[PDB]
Amino acid sequence: AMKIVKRALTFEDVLLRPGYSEVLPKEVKIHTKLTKNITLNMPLISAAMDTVTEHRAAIMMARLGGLGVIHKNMDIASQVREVKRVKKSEKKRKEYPDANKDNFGRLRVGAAIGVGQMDRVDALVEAGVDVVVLDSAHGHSKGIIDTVKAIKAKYPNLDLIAGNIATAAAAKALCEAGVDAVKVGIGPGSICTTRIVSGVGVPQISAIDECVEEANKFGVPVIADGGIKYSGDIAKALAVGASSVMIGSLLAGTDESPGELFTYQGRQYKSYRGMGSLGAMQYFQKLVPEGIEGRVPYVGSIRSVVHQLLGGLRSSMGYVGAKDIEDFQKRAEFVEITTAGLKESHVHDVTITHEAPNYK
Amino acid sequence: AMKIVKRALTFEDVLLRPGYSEVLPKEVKIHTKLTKNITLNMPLISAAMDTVTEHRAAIMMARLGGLGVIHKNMDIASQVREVKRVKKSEKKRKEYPDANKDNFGRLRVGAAIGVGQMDRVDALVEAGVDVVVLDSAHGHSKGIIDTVKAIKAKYPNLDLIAGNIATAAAAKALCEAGVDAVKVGIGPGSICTTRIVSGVGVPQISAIDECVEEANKFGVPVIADGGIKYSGDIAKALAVGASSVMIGSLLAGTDESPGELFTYQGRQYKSYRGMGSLGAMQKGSSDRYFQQQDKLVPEGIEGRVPYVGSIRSVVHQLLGGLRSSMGYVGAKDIEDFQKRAEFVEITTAGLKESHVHDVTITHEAPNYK
Amino acid sequence: AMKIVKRALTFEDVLLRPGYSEVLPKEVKIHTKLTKNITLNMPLISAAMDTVTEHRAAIMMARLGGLGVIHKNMDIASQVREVKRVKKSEKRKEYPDANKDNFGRLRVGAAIGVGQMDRVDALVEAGVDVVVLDSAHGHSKGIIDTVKAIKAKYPNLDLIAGNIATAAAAKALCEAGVDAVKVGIGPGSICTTRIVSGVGVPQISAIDECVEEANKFGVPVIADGGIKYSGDIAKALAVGASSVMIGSLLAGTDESPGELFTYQGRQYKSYRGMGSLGAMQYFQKLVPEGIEGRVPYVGSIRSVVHQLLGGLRSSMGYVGAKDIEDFQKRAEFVEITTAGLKESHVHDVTITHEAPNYK
Amino acid sequence: MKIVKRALTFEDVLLRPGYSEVLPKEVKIHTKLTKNITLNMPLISAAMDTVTEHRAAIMMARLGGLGVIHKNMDIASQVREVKRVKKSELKKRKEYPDANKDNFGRLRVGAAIGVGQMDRVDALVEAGVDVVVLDSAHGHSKGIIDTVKAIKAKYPNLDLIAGNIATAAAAKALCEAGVDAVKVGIGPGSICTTRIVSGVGVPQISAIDECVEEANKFGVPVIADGGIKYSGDIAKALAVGASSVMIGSLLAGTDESPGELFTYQGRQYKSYRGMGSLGAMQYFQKLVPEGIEGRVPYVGSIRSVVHQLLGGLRSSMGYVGAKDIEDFQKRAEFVEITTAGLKESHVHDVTITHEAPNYKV
Ligand SMILES: N/C=N\c1c(C(=O)O)ncn1[C@@H]1O[C@H](COP(=O)(O)O)[C@@H](O)[C@H]1O
Ligand SMILES: N/C=N\c1c(C(=O)O)ncn1[C@@H]1O[C@H](COP(=O)(O)O)[C@@H](O)[C@H]1O
Ligand SMILES: N/C=N\c1c(C(=O)O)ncn1[C@@H]1O[C@H](COP(=O)(O)O)[C@@H](O)[C@H]1O
Ligand SMILES: N/C=N\c1c(C(=O)O)ncn1[C@@H]1O[C@H](COP(=O)(O)O)[C@@H](O)[C@H]1O
Ligand SMILES: [Cl-]
Ligand SMILES: [Cl-]
Ligand SMILES: [Cl-]
Ligand SMILES: [Cl-]
Ligand SMILES: [Cl-]
Ligand SMILES: [Cl-]
Ligand SMILES: [Cl-]
Ligand SMILES: [Cl-]
Ligand SMILES: [Cl-]
Ligand SMILES: [Cl-]
Ligand SMILES: [K+]
Ligand SMILES: [K+]
Ligand SMILES: [K+]
Ligand SMILES: [K+]
Ligand SMILES: [K+]
Repeated sequence: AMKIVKRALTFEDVLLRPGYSEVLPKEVKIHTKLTKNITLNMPLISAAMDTVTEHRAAIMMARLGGLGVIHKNMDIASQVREVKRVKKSEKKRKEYPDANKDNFGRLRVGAAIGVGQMDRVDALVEAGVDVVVLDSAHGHSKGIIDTVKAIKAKYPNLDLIAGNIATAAAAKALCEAGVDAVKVGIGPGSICTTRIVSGVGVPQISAIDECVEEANKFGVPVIADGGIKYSGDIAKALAVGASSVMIGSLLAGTDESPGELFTYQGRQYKSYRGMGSLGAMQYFQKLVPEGIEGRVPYVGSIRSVVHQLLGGLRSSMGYVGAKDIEDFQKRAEFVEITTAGLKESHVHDVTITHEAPNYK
Repeated sequence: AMKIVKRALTFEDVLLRPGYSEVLPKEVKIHTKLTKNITLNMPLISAAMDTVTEHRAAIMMARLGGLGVIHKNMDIASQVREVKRVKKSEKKRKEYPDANKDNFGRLRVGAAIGVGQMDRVDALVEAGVDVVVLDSAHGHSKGIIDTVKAIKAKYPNLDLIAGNIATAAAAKALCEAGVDAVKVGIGPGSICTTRIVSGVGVPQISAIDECVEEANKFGVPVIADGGIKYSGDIAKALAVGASSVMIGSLLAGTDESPGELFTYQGRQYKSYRGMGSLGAMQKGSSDRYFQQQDKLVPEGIEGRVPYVGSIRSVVHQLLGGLRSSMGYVGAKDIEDFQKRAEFVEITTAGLKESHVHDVTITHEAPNYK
Repeated sequence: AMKIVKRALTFEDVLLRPGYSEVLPKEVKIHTKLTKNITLNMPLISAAMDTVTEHRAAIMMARLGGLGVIHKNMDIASQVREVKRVKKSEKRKEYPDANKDNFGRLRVGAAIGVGQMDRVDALVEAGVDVVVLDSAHGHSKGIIDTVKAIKAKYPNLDLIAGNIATAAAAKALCEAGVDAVKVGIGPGSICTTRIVSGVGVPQISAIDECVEEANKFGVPVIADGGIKYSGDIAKALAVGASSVMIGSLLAGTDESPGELFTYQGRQYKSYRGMGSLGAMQYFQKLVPEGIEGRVPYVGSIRSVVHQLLGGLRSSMGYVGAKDIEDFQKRAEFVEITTAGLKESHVHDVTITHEAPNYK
Repeated sequence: MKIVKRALTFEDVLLRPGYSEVLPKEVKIHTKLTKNITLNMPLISAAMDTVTEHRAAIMMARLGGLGVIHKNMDIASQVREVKRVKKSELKKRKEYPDANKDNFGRLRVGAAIGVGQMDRVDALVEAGVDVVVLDSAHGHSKGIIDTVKAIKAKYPNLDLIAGNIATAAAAKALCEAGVDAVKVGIGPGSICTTRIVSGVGVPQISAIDECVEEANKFGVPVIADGGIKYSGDIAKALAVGASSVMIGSLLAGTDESPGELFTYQGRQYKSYRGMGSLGAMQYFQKLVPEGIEGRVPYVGSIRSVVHQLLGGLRSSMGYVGAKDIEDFQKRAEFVEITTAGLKESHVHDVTITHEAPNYKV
């Protein structure tokens, strides 16, 4: 007989219950840990995708207190220049008071690498990257683990994120190899077809839950990567135990993402594509892709998007009565809902006529 | 691991079973308690929203036996005038025989307040408001509870509704603070985005059930607020234990609601918007507490509903559906309805079967869309 | 806490499992009981609706082995005339499964409401075979008192009573002496009872519960409403119903009352709830429990019935059942998911030809 | 009422990732068609008159799988199709290195028959057919069982597939009659209306699981037939224990399928219809059909489609850590998901602007 080990839930399946609150949303603290050694002033990371994060997006994310991860779909020299552009970026101290800086006052930045890319690691380390994001479609693999061990052997103090994973066994294996954070998410991304092409993945809320429980044993933070559609999803991912959230599609239509605006029938758009899409590909992986190429609406500045996102997170913590993220995770109580309950939660039986800044 | 405490249901998840019946829908009694000390002659309240209830909707809701709550997105002077217009409203006794009146034969009216607005309470009391509705996005908060206590210490005989809540613990805290009713609903409203932007909420049927079980220990009525789409939802909310129902979207397209009619492509509409939408908050009379750098993060949207005619015509269909439900259950009145009610949980397929299906509608029914 | 007594299923929630079969669809037998005393040669009844059944539809339903129930949305004189037109209709080699009474006349049913004893008298005098006591809520004092007064006056008049959806209701009607119960609160295509009133029971679970109770009295169950496809007929009978009442699938036929009309190059006929405004203009300005609509024109009743009964025969062959009783003894269901339902329908292909039994 | 189980199909479940030391390009995808016939990849083109005649069967065999010639033709014509495949086979050796060949280096081919068609069996055997596919709407029937026994009595070494079935009891009865594989699927096909017209069927993932557990007792492979819409479905069907997968709709719009292209509103299509549709019909079964007639987009060559399907299977096995199909089945662990989780799995909150070769909405 077939082994079903779990009925797995994702964001749309659950809601947080309200709790007794003595805190206002404006007063809660949203600092969190990116890795064992790197703190964020707010829990958002822009994805390592060639339509989301290069130096300009990374700079704004760091200025607002989070982080950008420079994607690796470029040569080593180019990715070094991108990292250097962020590090050398820093009126602003009054303007961006929550900026996420290293010990020398420089904006923090991350950069993506792949299996076996030690040459790329050497050059990113030399450029002053704060953290390396070892990215694979399948982080629970010999290639990833061997790469973790080689990097730690050469750079014992380099903070290392590794992913992506979706199981406790994967979290345990990466933590035992010495990673400083695990990135959780197999298939949930907006542009991702891994689950359809390969049949493989875990609904994101259950994946986070399972991996947090294992990673917590090692004191290792979890990055919840992909499938975030609304500010409420950020709140749910953090409440179940993730320490930070990686976001692609919500940031790809911003001014600061790479690529130019274009108009299609009166409305403005920006391209957004999977890094496993055919166009992006022009270790683990004619090509058989695991992502699509598409477009998202133009939404203005990263700052305006992040403001709405973090405001939804602050409202959530106020509803739960939480003074900060760890208290949020201690207090969090979830309810499983039905499709009808989801219909009820969205706007219904009313035709929207003005665009809400945080709801589409 | 993550703590899931229950699987929660809302209206479309459940149906009432029919029972043995000796009563006709036209004979059942639909009087109910608004608060510990205020009865209604029918169980409907119009929402405290600036596209639903000012004096004219409140007058009609009370004349038909229910209640309107004047919204608070206006200065104190204006809200006082709205309350006084309702109080001074009163052939009509033959015309509206179920009118909901105070001890002096005046139509009853409620008015919304926010946290820490004691000046507004003072002036509404002087204007003769029958009940104050202390509304917050999060009623289970120190600010709300401190306001309950300060109002009761100053006005021990003022009936007080406090909300919104969705848990038994919240109902217990408000009841222990001395409220006269609790209002239940976090997120279910037609225009509401709380559950999506914040991730927080409880499906409305389970929230009523859980809050009724707690509030009943204190003899405190529950107002089921938000998410009502059809008259059958009113029946389910009352059957599961709510004493009354607050309705926004279904009343927003009426003659009596504020705002003007407008035509959009051969059809008539009226605007309907959340009180936590941008457009509602941009007005400078919206003092906010829990919801309040620069730019606001809304919890609702701005939209339109079709024009539906008079409040009376809408209420007639709504109460007709409730009477039909009680007839199916065999219930002579609301309390009997709640004692007899038995539910079944249904699937999506069962929901599809319940609506109209496999037929193209060509005439518009007054109670189904 | 709220009393949820069960999680109730309807047709689309379940499938029949195939079983070992030594019978071909063309040789299974589909005779069944309408009442304790009236047999059918096939298990279909046309609904008592003023867009479905008057004499012409009832004649064709009886000729094909089933039954029509003349609706009651007419004065007593006209319903009498409609019953007589069926009774005096009579072809024998053309309709060899015709459902006839002891004198070789086509069987017919007629609907009545609470308290309509004058109507019952006249229908009895016209030779009606079975009276269908119809109410939105059959589990009521008014219905039960009408059952007892009819049986007191006409002890041998076969009587159907409904509609019900619970075992308690089935028990009460059987204890009053009905000859069949009609099950269905809300499932009808044109019905809004469940939306307007919040009341109803998903139809597969309602049949199952009522059949288990009615069987104790030897009383057949009529499964009324919600039938979309021939497979729904198979499920309803397999779960234990003795017969099936159908509205929307027969409203588009030549024989149903009403003119064909054309709307944008296609042909339609009206189909409306009997609790809709249009139809209404005991238990029930009016607050309706149904809508007024249209269904596509589908040709003759005979062509529709042929496809419906072919699906039933196919089902019984899949299960290995020689006849209806055997079908009900062999029947095993699986509950399926939404994905399983999607997989069951036609998927990932654009249909280019209209199938006679699927849309 | 007797509800035996809550039955799931493909979209209800996902495979969990596992620890992996193998790359998708290195896994092995050979499998058993029958007790006696091997495949070099697990795909079979369906026995449908819009999917498989000689040209599609040649390509399926050249790529390592199999084609089953449909039986909607007289015996002479089906013999012609079978020997056209058998006679199809130096630069081809380098071109098709995974070709599925018999003991004499000829491409393998299957052919479909119905109940009581012993004349047709005689002529297919004489034409050198490798395997006969006894196909019925209801394989768990006296007619099918008696036909199995009569074919084995006359041709003891003729490999015989029989179907379709969806229960463990049906798998047991066929295996006890001596079949060499069972074909599983009652109702899941893209064009099929069996479940709607008859009310009968089992969601395909549970049907495979149930039938594999029984057939494994007899060492008999299971062919998962119908309902495949994406390469991940192939992976799930195999991981739950099927030995091979039969595909119709995904191959009907190819160059090699019968029927020519036709343009409809600036796009190219091919016809695809159930073999129980009215058009295809014009033992078990005016006619009452169990299928529809429709069209599918034109997708180019079979080879291109198969390449994407097999790449999805390889990616799946790499995610699970499986070196081959048997190991894939030993390692496989599923989660049940919700419709929300299904929505999350597909592309969401992005409008697709370029068509992926292996994904369509
Ligand atoms: N392999 C599945 N997905 C891909 C693909 C692809 O397959 O082509 N390229 C990126 N990803 C993931 O998607 C996330 C963003 O997700 P989003 O915030 O837009 O929902 C990213 O952070 C990645 O973890
Ligand atoms: N925060 C969620 N909802 C809001 C919003 C908003 O979001 O901005 N403004 C009002 N509400 C609630 O909605 C009910 C009406 O609901 P309805 O009858 O239309 O279903 C009202 O009675 C309020 O309780
Ligand atoms: N009260 C709910 N429904 C009504 C209505 C109405 O609502 O106005 N008038 C008839 N009915 C029922 O519907 C069946 C047909 O169902 P169908 O075969 O079309 O699915 C009939 O046999 C009736 O039992
Ligand atoms: N009886 C249900 N279906 C039929 C029909 C029909 O009834 O008309 N003719 C073929 N089938 C099945 O469909 C599969 C293809 O399925 P697909 O790959 O397109 O999803 C075929 O391999 C058959 O097993
Ligand atoms: Cl730090
Ligand atoms: Cl700058
Ligand atoms: Cl490199
Ligand atoms: Cl800005
Ligand atoms: Cl104020
Ligand atoms: Cl008889
Ligand atoms: Cl669902
Ligand atoms: Cl071999
Ligand atoms: Cl032949
Ligand atoms: Cl090619
Ligand atoms: K809502
Ligand atoms: K209905
Ligand atoms: K006619
Ligand atoms: K199908
Ligand atoms: K996805």
